[PDB]
Amino acid sequence: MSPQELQLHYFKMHDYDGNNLLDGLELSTAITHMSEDELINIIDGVLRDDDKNNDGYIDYAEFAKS
Amino acid sequence: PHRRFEYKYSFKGPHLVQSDGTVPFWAHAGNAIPSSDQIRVAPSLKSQRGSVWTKTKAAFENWEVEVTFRVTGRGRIGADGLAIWYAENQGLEGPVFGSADLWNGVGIFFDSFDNDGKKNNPAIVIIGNNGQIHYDHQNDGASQALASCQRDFRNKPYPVRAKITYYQNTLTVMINNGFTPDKNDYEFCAKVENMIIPAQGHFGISAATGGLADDHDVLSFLTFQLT
Ligand SMILES: [Ca+2]
Ligand SMILES: [Ca+2]
Ligand SMILES: [Ca+2]
Ligand SMILES: [Ca+2]
Ligand SMILES: [Cl-]
Repeated sequence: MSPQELQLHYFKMHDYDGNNLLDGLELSTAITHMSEDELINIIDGVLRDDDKNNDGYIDYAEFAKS
Repeated sequence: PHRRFEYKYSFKGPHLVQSDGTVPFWAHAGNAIPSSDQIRVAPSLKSQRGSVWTKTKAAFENWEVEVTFRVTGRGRIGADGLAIWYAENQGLEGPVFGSADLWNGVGIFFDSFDNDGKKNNPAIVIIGNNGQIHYDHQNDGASQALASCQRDFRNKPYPVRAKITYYQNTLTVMINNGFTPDKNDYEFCAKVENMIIPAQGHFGISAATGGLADDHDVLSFLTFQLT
């Protein structure tokens, strides 16, 4: 069971609606396993750095890239 | 048009409430009960009112909301209904489907019950307002409606979904009537052309009951920004 297989299993563990993408709300549940302003910074942060096409989602490719 | 999902103006399961009983980014009030797979905005008890509004205003020229919900009761007739809002101020409490009156923006009202006795309910009714109109509870918004359709959103096998789009000054409501599990099976309900609403506003959802009462459950409110 490789590192990447675990990145992937992790990714789809948080894809609760099964659309193969991670939206801000999905990420927020990972980021809390704190104030809302702390939470917003982190998420906004992730999306700025990692969401290339700027659609509010990060796909497995974009996820891995981090 | 390119759509961006806006988490900060959105909520959904399966981890909807956090442990202090709050919905991230949204304020709830009245009788609303947030569980984790949904918010029961108004449960099937007499004379309930509850609501859920975004904490901050959204400043999107064009947008879409995908709201998924159930309205459920023991009878073939229920009350009062459920409202989806975009409005200049939060309307946490009041007599209009549980939210405030004389609002400035638009409310999309899912009106379960036929107060005007025209046998034309349940119905979906678009109502604009400039901060000076009282919603006419007793006429089901009839003379104030910009547009409307009849659609029985109650007691359906699968959740109902409203897609509400404001693009290029026209407001379209599409409804998936919940007869099937296909979540993209939308049908046209209503449209208002050349409609002008505030450039910034809160998104909201509210519901209420009277002497009759359904549970009004909202599973998710997903907000998208358009271009
Ligand atoms: Ca997802
Ligand atoms: Ca993306
Ligand atoms: Ca009514
Ligand atoms: Ca009516
Ligand atoms: Cl969630």
